Amino acid sequence: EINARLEFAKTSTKEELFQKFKTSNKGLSEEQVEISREQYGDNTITRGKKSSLIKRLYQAFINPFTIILFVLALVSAFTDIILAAPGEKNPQGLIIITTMVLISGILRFVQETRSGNAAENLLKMITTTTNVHRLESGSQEIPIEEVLVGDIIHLSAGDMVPADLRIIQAKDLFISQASLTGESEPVEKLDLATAAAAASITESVNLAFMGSNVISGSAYGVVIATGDATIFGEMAKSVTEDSTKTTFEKGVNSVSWVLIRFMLVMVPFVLLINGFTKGDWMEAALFALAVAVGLTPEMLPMIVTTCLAKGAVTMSKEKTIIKNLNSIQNLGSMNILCTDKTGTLTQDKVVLMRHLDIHGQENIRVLRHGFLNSYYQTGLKNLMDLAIIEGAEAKQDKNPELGGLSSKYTKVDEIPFDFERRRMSVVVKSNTNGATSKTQMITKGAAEEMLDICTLVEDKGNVVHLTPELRAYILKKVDELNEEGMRVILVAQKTNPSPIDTFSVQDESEMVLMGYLAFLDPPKESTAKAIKALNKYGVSVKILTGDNDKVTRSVCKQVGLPVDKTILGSDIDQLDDNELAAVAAAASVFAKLSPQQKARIVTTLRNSGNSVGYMGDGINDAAAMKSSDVGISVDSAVDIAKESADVILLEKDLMVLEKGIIEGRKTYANMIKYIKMTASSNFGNMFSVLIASAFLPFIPMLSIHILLLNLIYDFSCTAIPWDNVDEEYLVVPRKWDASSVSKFMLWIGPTSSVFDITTYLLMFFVICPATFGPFSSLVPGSVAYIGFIALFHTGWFVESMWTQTLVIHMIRTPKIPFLQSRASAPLTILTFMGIIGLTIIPFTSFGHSIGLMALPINFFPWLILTVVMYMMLVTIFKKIFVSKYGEL
Ligand SMILES: [Mg+2]
Ligand SMILES: [Mg+2]
Ligand SMILES: [Mg+2]
Repeated sequence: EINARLEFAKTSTKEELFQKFKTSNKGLSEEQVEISREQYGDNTITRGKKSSLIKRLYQAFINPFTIILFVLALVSAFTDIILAAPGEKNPQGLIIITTMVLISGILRFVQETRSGNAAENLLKMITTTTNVHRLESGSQEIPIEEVLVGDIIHLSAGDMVPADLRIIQAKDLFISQASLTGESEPVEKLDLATAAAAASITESVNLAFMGSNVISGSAYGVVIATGDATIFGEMAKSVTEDSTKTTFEKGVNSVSWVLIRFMLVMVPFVLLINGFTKGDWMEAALFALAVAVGLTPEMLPMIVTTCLAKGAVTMSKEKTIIKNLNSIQNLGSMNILCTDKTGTLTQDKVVLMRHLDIHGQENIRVLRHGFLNSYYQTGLKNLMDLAIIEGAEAKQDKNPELGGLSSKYTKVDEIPFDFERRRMSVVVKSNTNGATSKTQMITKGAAEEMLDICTLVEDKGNVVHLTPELRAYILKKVDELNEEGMRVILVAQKTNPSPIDTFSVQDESEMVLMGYLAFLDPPKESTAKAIKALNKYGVSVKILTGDNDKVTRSVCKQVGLPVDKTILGSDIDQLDDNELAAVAAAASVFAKLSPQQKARIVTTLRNSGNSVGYMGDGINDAAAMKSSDVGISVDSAVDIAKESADVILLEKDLMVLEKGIIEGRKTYANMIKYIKMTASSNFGNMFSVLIASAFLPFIPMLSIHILLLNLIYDFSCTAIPWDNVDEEYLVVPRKWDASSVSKFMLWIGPTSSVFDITTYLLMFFVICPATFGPFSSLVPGSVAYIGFIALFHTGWFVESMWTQTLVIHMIRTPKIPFLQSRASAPLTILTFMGIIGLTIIPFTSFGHSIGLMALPINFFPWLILTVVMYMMLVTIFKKIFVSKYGEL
């Protein structure tokens, strides 16, 4: 099996492995890559699910809305083709409905393909890359999914291990396997072929597994397993509906079910009325089909897809790259934001440096040792190390002690940073003295941890013993430096260290202390304004720092966040979850936090129902990012932070996040606005047809006219995603609602029903009789009868289109429709083009081909009066609805 091959990989020599895998020291070849792809596998994760194109399409094609449209198609085909009288066939409606069914199915399939959960990277806007060596292309960076068995991969600091790897060349490689086995302790990896039966292969020496993070050093590895064959692939499990979020799919399904409920209430009523009143069941079937067609917002999926695409493109242009379509929903409902202070609030650059001795006087030797440690560090370089390097380089012009430090020294061993010890050690050997060069250990870390391993102190050019009094004095000086906001670091040296074969954590003892290193980290000028803007939109900002509480308090004092309440890690460790929820909800500053503590805080905040998003860019932040509803990182972050994040920003600041949140809320606002408007507009007309069915001697409007009306209305409403949105709607996060649509329909549609009845009366009694003659004296079947019916249909058609388009401005905004809130240019112009085009429709021969007749001039003043009198009623009912419920 897979396991048997892993043992061979971890036990074979490098040349036998090369011969078996057909891999040379310079990479793979094209033909062998193809053979491996068609024999071993592809580095794609199925997560326990697999579906072909046919199965996926069939599954996507059976959404409720497509079933509605298919039922409409079946009814139309039965009524117009099979059960219709010979000589009269109207396949236009059937053809257009079938085409619309196909379009809706394709759009639903696209949405399903591009929608995922748990920060799934389905859009592929940004993809992580790994360094892969090949025979012809040399060293190139390729996406993780393109890695095959046998490829030689170079691992650096921060790069996530992309598959199961057997290391063939390791240079002090330390791997953080916390993302796999939960152990936050880095493990040293060697290239030796260990012939020992390690426990369960997971904690072995010369194997690097998928999903593990590289902390320090550079290593060359050979891929042995990809895809589901790795340990990470087996651990990859799909948790269906892990979050209680109501995605756009669920909202669309709820809207479709509301439409089905209304159809079941109404269509049989019309059928019964006509069948038991007029006695011709064919006319009843025609009326039922007409009502069913009218109730359907036929091009709803097209508008939904347009809204989603506009949201995605707009957020991408706003330096906010998303991972899937559910990311917009995740980000819009943000309620509490948690992040570390470094990089986000404070600019990532030191503006003031103090390399001080024990007593706080400026010293050069401490800076020299710190520069050696920083420059010869092989791991990730933070702001402090970069500031150390820049200061040392700047001071090299006048100081001969600092000259040539980057060329006469060589690293031989190193122990990377870890949150359980908070120190970094690098062993440095001189390159200009040969074997007798003598080796110097250099250790750098936080003052409290660095004071527990030092027994000597370099003071006044001489070394003295470390008494508790000196330790207390050093801690007092460190606290005093932390008072102003400077970050304090201690530096120590040791000579000689233990040999590299036995150099471990136990060797850090009896070091002599040089002094402190103070760095000033000032906050950005725009931090306060961004924080206030975020707090305006209901997003509370909490800080989860691992640094000293004094520095975080100093930063929060300038930024503006509360500083009276500060919580440390020990208190959270000693207090239970039930009190933790309250104490975290009532606080804003957290300091001295371990990564597991940050994950616990995020989980506790999420337990109270708050949608909490975590912002991070480091390896140790992966647990918090995975435990939060939304994950935010930067494009320059480590691969693990980017992979586990739901949203990736190109800039590390809060204004971009605020703009992304605004756009995410705007997308849903526009979608629900269009849905409610179209639903109410359809319901009013269909209720009118229901009421006036028993009183009218003919059909108020044909099915084809209704379908054309809906098509033109939706092509005019495709500009919804480009209209202005009220700030009061975007201030608070919003969740999907279904009964609100039903209430809106029931409370708005009957307002238009009265005026549609009025238009029925006017056309049947005033205009059409004046043009053609009284209906009671008109012999059925003649040309004049056909003209009467066509004129009535055209009149109600034009009136309905004008009403539906012009109620958009009144319904959309709960304020005054023109004096206080204004509609955007694109929606207005597109609506006007739709109105004008459809009004030209009856006059052309195409209108006469489907049963429309040219309107008389006298009709238009009545249309204007009807529009105005409808607008006043819509305003009154909008006021009543706002007073009753409070939102639209
Ligand atoms: Mg990389
Ligand atoms: Mg070692
Ligand atoms: Mg209407």
